[PDB]
Amino acid sequence: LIMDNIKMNEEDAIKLAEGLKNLKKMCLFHLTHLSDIGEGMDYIVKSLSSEPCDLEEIQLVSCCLSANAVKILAQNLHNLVKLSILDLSENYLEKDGNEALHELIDRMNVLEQLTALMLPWGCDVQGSLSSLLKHLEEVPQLVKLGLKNWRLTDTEIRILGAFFGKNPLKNFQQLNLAGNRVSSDGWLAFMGVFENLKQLVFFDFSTKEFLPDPALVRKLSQVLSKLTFLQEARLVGWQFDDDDLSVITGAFKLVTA
Amino acid sequence: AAVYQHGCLLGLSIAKRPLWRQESLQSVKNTTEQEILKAININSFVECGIHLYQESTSKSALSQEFEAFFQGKSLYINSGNIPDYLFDFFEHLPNCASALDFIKLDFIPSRAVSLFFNWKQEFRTLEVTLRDFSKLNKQDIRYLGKIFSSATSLRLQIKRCAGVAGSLSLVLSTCKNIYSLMVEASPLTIEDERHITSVTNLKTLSIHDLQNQRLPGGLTDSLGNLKNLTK
Repeated sequence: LIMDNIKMNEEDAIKLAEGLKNLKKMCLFHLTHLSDIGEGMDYIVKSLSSEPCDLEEIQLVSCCLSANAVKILAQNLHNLVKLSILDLSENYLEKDGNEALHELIDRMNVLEQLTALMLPWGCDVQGSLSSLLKHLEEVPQLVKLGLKNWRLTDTEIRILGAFFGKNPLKNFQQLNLAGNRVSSDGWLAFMGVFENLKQLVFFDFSTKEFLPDPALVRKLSQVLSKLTFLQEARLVGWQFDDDDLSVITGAFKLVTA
Repeated sequence: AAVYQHGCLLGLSIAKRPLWRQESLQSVKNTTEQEILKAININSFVECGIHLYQESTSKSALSQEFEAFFQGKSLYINSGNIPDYLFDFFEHLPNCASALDFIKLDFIPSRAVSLFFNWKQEFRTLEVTLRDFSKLNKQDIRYLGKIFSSATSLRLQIKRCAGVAGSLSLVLSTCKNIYSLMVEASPLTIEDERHITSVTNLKTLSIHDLQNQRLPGGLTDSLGNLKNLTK
């Protein structure tokens, strides 16, 4: 079932949450470009995540998710084993989002099928990145990982550098970092991590506006060229000149903004 | 490649028209014409090796022999004269050009940047010389940055540059690989002086013809910050 940019009356979500209860064979659910709803989305998480089913992928994007809706899911993570894709990202948690995240992060101890975990954004969830590391290291199938829509400082890349030490997955392909606050001193600090991620398919590491030193341009071109795939990576928000774009190797696609 | 012995040191002033560097480095003091000629002779030797390579129509086939030949030598490049064969040498003969111990870049055409600012490798030690600089353009600084960064170790010699004063910290701050810095009869501001005293990974520092005397906190005040300084 796909619901893409469909306007709701803020009541129908409740009735659907009930109707969905009998769809015991449903496996895939997409909810995309939701209008402002508020109450009505929590009914989906209350009705679902229980009365167990075969849902394989739950992709609610930009769906006005509340911290309470996240808490409800956390409580209900004892159900829906076999679930592999859990999104609920591209979504800002207005209040107590970090608490809701902390509760689910310390769980998922029955969810052995989790891949491509995307996280909700809170102000400032960054203070808990180490809480993700706590359990991310326990999942050997994290082919994809997305940490989007928030400021990421030099301190945070050092924390991630520890994450990327690392006891290797040897199956990591997709890294999504939509924005950051990384200085010209690096960035570079985690370069060489790519040696443990030779099968990277794509990544972004995008920003608002940043002008890299020639040294960083050189390190990029001499590192990404050693990757097996590099299937259309992007560098959105990076001020590369014609001279720098000449240095960057023949990537399948290249985006600067 | 098996010949390491120099042999006869007479004449051989044909190569490298700037025999006395056109009034630059290696001037009145510390001449030793015998060593100057040796540098010229080895530089022409390296060029000969490159020319033999170019005419061998063996771009990669004979890379092993050329590696042994070039290893341990120095190459001099004039920024005002960069022959086409240098581009092919650096681009098509990897692990040999990089086997050179030193590359001397004596000055800023964009071509100089294009040659050095490549994605093939980082150079071991680069020796950059600045000479006829009455003005330092913002573009020139940008171009130098691109060149300075393409190395593991940087040696910089600034002689009689008038446009550098007030911009020395601006240039030096673009590359942390600097370990050897010399300034010959070239003025500077206190901010530039403080910057030099703020770089703690320097091994060599040489100041010539500085006539300011009253330099608060400067190289004449303490200079105890450069704990790694040997010369």
